[PDB]
Amino acid sequence: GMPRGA
Amino acid sequence: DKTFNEFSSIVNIVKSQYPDREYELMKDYCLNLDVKTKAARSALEYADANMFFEIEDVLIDSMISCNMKSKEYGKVYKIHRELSNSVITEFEAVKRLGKLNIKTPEMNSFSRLLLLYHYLSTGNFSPMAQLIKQIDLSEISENMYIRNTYQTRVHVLMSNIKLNENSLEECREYSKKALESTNILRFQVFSYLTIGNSLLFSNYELAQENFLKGLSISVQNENYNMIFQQALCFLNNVWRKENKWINFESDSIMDLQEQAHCFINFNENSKAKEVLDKLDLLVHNDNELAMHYYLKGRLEQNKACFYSSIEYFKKSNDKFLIRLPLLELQKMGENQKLLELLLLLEHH
Ligand SMILES: [Br-]
Ligand SMILES: [Br-]
Ligand SMILES: [Br-]
Repeated sequence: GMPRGA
Repeated sequence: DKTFNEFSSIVNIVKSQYPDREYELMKDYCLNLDVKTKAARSALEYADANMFFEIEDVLIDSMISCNMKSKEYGKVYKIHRELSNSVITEFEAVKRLGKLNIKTPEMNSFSRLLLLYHYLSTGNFSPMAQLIKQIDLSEISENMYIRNTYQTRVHVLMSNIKLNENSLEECREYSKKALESTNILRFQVFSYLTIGNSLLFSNYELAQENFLKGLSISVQNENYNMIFQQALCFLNNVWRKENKWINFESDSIMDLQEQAHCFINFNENSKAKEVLDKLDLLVHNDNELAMHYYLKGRLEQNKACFYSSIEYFKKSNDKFLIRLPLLELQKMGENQKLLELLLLLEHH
């Protein structure tokens, strides 16, 4: 999938 | 033998004069601070924002052990650490935060931030927009290092919320604000990641350029390096290009999915079904499951799988990645008014 982060 | 009245003074000097030994020097400096002080409370935020879990966990335990302010900071940073490690559920976190009767503006801000991180990481985006609006950093009056690091955190989180809302120009503007507001690698990493992600469906070269910028600042950090490899892997699958970024030695859902996506892209459906046959056996959060159904829909050319895909994108409130099964349903000649209606309606 698509990596996400903050 | 004394502290600066704002933590940024010693941070900026260390980054200016000794940048390659920032961790070594700051780890020594922080771990010798008196936990009762504003410097130690500042160092706790510095360590968390940098994901220096070793430093932060020792500051947390000490602060809780033995003043009023420092204890509160320790206790809700510990809730953030426990929730981010699944030691406690969201319900336990919220129950605990409530029982703390939090008084500082700082920890009332961070109590909301820690839930936002948990929603992002578990693919449950619907609560985020309303919760982040409750934060009012202008109330933080005494500790400017924390007001300013929280300001960066909020920009990066806002960028992710705008991405999840498919408001892509605003997404990029918030990560650009984050980059201008910060000297912390962790926030630069997620800023470049989110900018690159926002370009995934429209601008291959600029998406790639942002992920590669992320790679360049992440060299010495295997987790951040992995993230941009994964971002590049997804980019190249979206565009159905040769994919030099696939991790064939991984059994994470993230990496397995991209194996399958690439197999489907290049007409190796038997190999893709193998992968998807491995994936059905794993616990997916809603947003991961949406992607799973999209991949099965492409493998099976079955509209029901694309409908299940948008169901879970709607559930996770992801208005960005839902473009994938929507594009597939269009190619299969689905009624345009049908697709408009599904876009209009909401999961409740
Ligand atoms: Br004490
Ligand atoms: Br492949
Ligand atoms: Br299906």
